[PDB]
Amino acid sequence: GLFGAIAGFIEGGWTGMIDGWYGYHHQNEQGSGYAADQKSTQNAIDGITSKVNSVIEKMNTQFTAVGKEFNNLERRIENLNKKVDDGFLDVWTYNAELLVLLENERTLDFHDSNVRNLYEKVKSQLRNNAKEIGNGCFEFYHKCDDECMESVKNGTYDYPKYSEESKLNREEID
Amino acid sequence: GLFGAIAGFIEGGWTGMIDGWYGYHHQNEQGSGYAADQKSTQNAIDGITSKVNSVIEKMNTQFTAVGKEFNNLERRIENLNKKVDDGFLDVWTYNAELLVLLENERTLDFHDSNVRNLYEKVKSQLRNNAKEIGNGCFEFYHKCDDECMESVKNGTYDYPKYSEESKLNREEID
Amino acid sequence: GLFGAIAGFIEGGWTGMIDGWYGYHHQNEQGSGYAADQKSTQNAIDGITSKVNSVIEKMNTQFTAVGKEFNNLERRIENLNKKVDDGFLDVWTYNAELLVLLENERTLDFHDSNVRNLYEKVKSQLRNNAKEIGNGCFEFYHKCDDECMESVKNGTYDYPKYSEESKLNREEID
Amino acid sequence: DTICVGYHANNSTDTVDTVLEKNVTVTHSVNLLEDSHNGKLCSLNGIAPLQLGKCNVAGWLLGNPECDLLLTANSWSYIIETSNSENGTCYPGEFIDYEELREQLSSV
Amino acid sequence: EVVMTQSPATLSVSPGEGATLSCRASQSVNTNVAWYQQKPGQAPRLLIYGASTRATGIPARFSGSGSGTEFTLTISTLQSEDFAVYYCQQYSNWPPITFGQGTRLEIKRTVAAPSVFIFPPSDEQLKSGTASVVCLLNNFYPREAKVQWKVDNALQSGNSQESVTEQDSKDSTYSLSSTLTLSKADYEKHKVYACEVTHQGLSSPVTKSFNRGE
Amino acid sequence: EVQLLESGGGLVQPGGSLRLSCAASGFTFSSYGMAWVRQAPGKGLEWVSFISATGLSTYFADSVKGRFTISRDTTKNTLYLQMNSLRADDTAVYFCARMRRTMIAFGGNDFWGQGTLVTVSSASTKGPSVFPLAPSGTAALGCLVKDYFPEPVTVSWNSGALTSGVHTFPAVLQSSGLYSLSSVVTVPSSSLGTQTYICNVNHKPSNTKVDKRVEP
Ligand SMILES: *[C@@H]1O[C@H](CO)[C@@H](O[C@@H]2O[C@H](CO)[C@@H](O[C@@H]3O[C@H](CO[C@H]4O[C@H](CO)[C@@H](O)[C@H](O)[C@@H]4O)[C@@H](O)[C@H](O[C@H]4O[C@H](CO)[C@@H](O)[C@H](O)[C@@H]4O)[C@@H]3O)[C@H](O)[C@H]2NC(C)=O)[C@H](O)[C@H]1NC(C)=O
Ligand SMILES: *[C@@H]1O[C@H](CO[C@@H]2O[C@@H](C)[C@@H](O)[C@@H](O)[C@@H]2O)[C@@H](O[C@@H]2O[C@H](CO)[C@@H](O[C@@H]3O[C@H](CO)[C@@H](O)[C@H](O)[C@@H]3O)[C@H](O)[C@H]2NC(C)=O)[C@H](O)[C@H]1NC(C)=O
Ligand SMILES: *[C@@H]1O[C@H](CO)[C@@H](O[C@@H]2O[C@H](CO)[C@@H](O[C@@H]3O[C@H](CO)[C@@H](O)[C@H](O)[C@@H]3O)[C@H](O)[C@H]2NC(C)=O)[C@H](O)[C@H]1NC(C)=O
Ligand SMILES: *[C@@H]1O[C@H](CO)[C@@H](O[C@@H]2O[C@H](CO)[C@@H](O[C@@H]3O[C@H](CO)[C@@H](O)[C@H](O)[C@@H]3O)[C@H](O)[C@H]2NC(C)=O)[C@H](O)[C@H]1NC(C)=O
Ligand SMILES: *[C@@H]1O[C@H](CO)[C@@H](O[C@@H]2O[C@H](CO)[C@@H](O[C@@H]3O[C@H](CO)[C@@H](O)[C@H](O)[C@@H]3O)[C@H](O)[C@H]2NC(C)=O)[C@H](O)[C@H]1NC(C)=O
Ligand SMILES: *[C@@H]1O[C@H](CO)[C@@H](O[C@@H]2O[C@H](CO)[C@@H](O)[C@H](O)[C@H]2NC(C)=O)[C@H](O)[C@H]1NC(C)=O
Repeated sequence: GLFGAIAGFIEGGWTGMIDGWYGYHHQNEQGSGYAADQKSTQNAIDGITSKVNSVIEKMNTQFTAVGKEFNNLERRIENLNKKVDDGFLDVWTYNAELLVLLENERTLDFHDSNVRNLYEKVKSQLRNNAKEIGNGCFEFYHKCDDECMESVKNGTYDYPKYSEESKLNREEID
Repeated sequence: GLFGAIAGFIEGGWTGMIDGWYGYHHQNEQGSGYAADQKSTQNAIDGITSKVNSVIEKMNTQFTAVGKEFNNLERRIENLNKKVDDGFLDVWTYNAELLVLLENERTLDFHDSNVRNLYEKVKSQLRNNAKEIGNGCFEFYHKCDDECMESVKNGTYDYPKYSEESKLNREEID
Repeated sequence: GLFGAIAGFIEGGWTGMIDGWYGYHHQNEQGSGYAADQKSTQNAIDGITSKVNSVIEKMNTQFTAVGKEFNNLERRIENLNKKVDDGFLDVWTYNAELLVLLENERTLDFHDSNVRNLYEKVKSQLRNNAKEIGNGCFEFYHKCDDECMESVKNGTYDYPKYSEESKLNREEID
Repeated sequence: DTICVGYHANNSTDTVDTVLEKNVTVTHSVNLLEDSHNGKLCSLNGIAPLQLGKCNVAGWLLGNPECDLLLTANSWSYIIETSNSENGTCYPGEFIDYEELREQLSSV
Repeated sequence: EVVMTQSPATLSVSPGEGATLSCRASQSVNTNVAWYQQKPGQAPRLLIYGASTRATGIPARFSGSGSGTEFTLTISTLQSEDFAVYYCQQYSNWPPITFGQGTRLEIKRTVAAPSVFIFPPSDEQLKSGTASVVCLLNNFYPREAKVQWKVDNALQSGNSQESVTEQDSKDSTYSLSSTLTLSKADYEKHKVYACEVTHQGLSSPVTKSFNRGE
Repeated sequence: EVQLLESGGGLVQPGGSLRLSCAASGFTFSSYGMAWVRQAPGKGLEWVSFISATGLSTYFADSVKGRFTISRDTTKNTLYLQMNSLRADDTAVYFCARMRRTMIAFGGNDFWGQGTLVTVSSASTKGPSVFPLAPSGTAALGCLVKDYFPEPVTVSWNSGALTSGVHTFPAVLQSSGLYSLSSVVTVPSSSLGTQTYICNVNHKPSNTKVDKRVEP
């Protein structure tokens, strides 16, 4: 089913982001953002590549298939031949169309799941000092620079370095 | 998979609700509830209608299929004919039953996803002033009337109108 | 899609747990843990058993299929016979491989969903007095013994028994 | 004052099979399998069929004299034989290529 | 506001019988109706909730039925303790929670005639300036009785008070009193007063009469 | 076992104020909604007020808006209802009751209190007056009790030596603001010779005992 991220609680995509599928957008003391997340997008590329190659290699190529000939006293066999060809053609066209239609919902839900998990990870490693504000943004009670940005990105945040100082600012706003 | 809402953290359904699939139940100063959510249920109706029409239009109708006749020296061709008919019949009955069995889990998980997303939306636009209490209910520290009920329903809540007053009552209970 | 629990926010599995698929690990005043959750694992066993039996009973057994013979002036019918046999064989081998490949993602996502729901239940019945710490662990501001352990396990926690006392300890740490 | 969030319920009793479960009670459903038929034999697109009655196709084309009723018939949609169609060839012998003639006859 | 209404107002029944009671709503409540009984001078108790499910610790002779706008309580047998007052409550669309109006439940026995008596006042009341005249009915069935207060063959109004006893455990008949309370002036003014009684058991309305100072 | 005790009643001047209290014992008090329901004397039930389980939701009846407040204390397990600026038509018996579930469709009130009485009027505690009710040519006789404010009185006969045909009517509020009732006894018509009747009236609020013999 729909996991709720793409065109969900997160609004439309980012045109300005180029080198990936899933990324961040940061505004510390000296810049704006648009950096991609090269870890998760590589797993997505691997999954999709394996999927397409699997769908290609399940379908065998056909060899030579040439029509046959019958005279006017072999109408019965000729109708049988036509029945066999039309039956197999209907079966294969059904299989092809149905396979593509199901595979498309599978892949769109796969991307949706990736975005939701990439959001939950960032939320989980910023437990207290964040104050999420809407459509997947956070806001750092403490002060952050480029190093803590990369520290968030990699997945190594070390929360107890900042845990006291944030607390002060939180009690300032409350 | 199972998204966890229907017969999950939310208990059984509402018999008293009529005009939709997903709705609300409110108890402000002057009434009880059971109003439907006409936005999401319309998307569900559109999806299911397109699904059923797609499943109908993938199956081609058959034209005239009449049995054939053979004498006592054409047993070999007769067995071949019977083999062709039984083979195609087995293939089509397999495809029909398997298509229905997979489509049923797909549609039940689709409804389950819709209920979970409709819960997450209401939670997200009532960040501080709610105090959720169980099986998908909220409880408004501030005071609400019919206008803020519709304000929740449409998706236009304007939280900073109430954000201070709620805070007072919250500190009363703590 | 991937629900995010198995090899996600929860790390690798437990070798020391034997009698189930989903379970707990508790450290009260007088012991360590590894007790299974016999309610949810039974539903998983029922679902998987029904799935395998359904996949078995959709495939009909075949009866006797013996090759035929043709002389040197019936090459045309012989090629037709070979075409019929090879066509049906290709159709069935396609159906078998494709059915197994889709069923495998279905079952792995089913297990992943079960783990996520089993986590959300425990979180929901420990609303205030828990302080979750990472990879699916909680930590009880109040004091717990074996009886409140089973009280958590069954799904009967009665939070207002402890709600005041926990509060005291919480304000001690803050 | 509260909002709760929930979903529809009913009093329907129709069941649906699924992979992980059998006999699931659903609220709304749709059938995709026809069972009913009349006991009649009507006409395709307003052209009557041709009932041979107690006569065979061989008896009809040769003009077996007990098949004297269907002597003026010249148009149809499909041909109906019965389980009592036995009047075929009165003088004994062998109609050669009878089946090929029945296959040619299914396109006229 | 959903408005409830019970019917009938008073149901008389003999022991060893059943009874039926109707509660009707102005709008459509779904199934959210409960019933209660109340003894005289007691707290109410829960009988039947959701219009079908009997409460815990209830004997099985009680039955509840209905949906939509009309609901029915049905009692199979009686053992002389079930004669109480019965209330119906909706909880579909509150606030404000609305109750019914109650239907008392009486014992039915043989129709008996009223014994009618009169009491002129004492003279020390006129020494205080009070006039308290007491018209009395003892030991009558059924409930409905009619009292007509006449002064020199002219009907009075606004100056009479009445009171009714309970249903006695032995004879199951009632007792009524009415009182004329006035000053010295009227009881000194006219001479001939009367109270006349009309009751179902009575063949004729019975008049009790008196004079001034008698 | 679940019980609800309640107190705070009594006669109060019009325009006054009260604070009724209902103490609960036998359940977890902080996980059920509570309600107050009153009953006028000789009329049906009427809902007054409601407080939710968490204490974030309070509702009142429409006739009593702004004059009544309600609160709860978890530590004492006690429900309080504060009444301000009363009227004459608030004279009722008040009950504290418990919601059976915790949803909106709560499903009836399973446990009830036992009722405290509240009378709002402007009168003084006054002793009653007793007048004999005399037979002219009839077989019945009695005593008439008039003009006492507080409830109740008790009328006995021959100090308990007369338990036949004794009818004591329920009291009625007369328009002045006092109470009056009667007590009658039927005997044989010819029992006026030697038989001696004494009606004994006891008024516990004003504490007045009146002994009265009835005869023509
Ligand atoms: C259209 O189709 C009908 C039905 O097939 C044909 O009518 C049949 O004609 C055949 C040949 O005449 C009949 O078969 C033979 O009938 C002989 C007479 O049987 C008598 O007793 C039976 C009792 O049931 C009666 O029904 C019948 O009327 C007779 O009174 C049998 O004796 C034959 O049996 C065998 O033994 C003799 C021995 O000499 C041999 O000669 C025979 O070859 C055979 O081995 C045989 O049964 C048949 O009964 C008729 N059926 C009906 C329903 O009438 C029409 O003839 C056909 N149209 C044309 C153009 O012929
Ligand atoms: C799904 O349900 C159908 C119908 O049964 C209905 O639902 C059940 C869960 C119960 O509540 C039933 O009371 C209810 O009617 C099942 O179909 C049939 O069930 C019966 C047993 O009830 C099977 O036994 C047969 O019973 C008939 C008489 O009704 C006999 O003539 C047969 O010889 C045999 O004893 C029956 O095979 C089965 N199928 C049919 C077409 O009747 C169905 O079994 C159930 N799904 C499962 C789990 O299999
Ligand atoms: C993920 O991000 C962390 C940053 O938190 C990376 O660790 C960091 O590695 C860089 C290398 O440029 C360090 O910067 C420089 O290190 C050198 C050597 O000590 C020093 O001389 C420079 O002045 C500068 O500090 C950076 O300090 C270090 N992290 C810390 C502790 O700040 C990490 O490599 C990234 N990758 C992963 C998977 O962690
Ligand atoms: C979703 O709900 C909002 C309510 O928050 C709707 O906006 C509201 O529109 C109604 C129309 O009835 C307004 O009510 C009335 O407006 C008229 C015109 O000003 C006024 O004269 C009446 O006294 C009454 O106010 C309502 O005020 C307005 N919202 C506000 C600001 O209160 C909205 O239309 C609904 N739909 C969507 C998609 O928003
Ligand atoms: C789920 O767990 C609860 C525990 O919260 C189970 O209820 C418990 O049942 C056990 C039975 O051993 C009780 O323990 C013993 O009860 C006996 C009888 O009263 C007593 O004599 C012993 O001293 C001991 O207390 C246990 O007390 C009781 N729960 C409570 C209130 O503590 C429950 O059965 C489990 N199953 C389910 C589905 O609830
Ligand atoms: C389940 O409920 C529906 C109503 O929602 C019932 O339908 C009613 O059926 C009766 C008899 O056919 C009609 O008179 C009513 O008009 C129907 N109601 C409506 C609103 O259309 C249905 O009968 C119920 N259960 C079943 C399956 O019998």
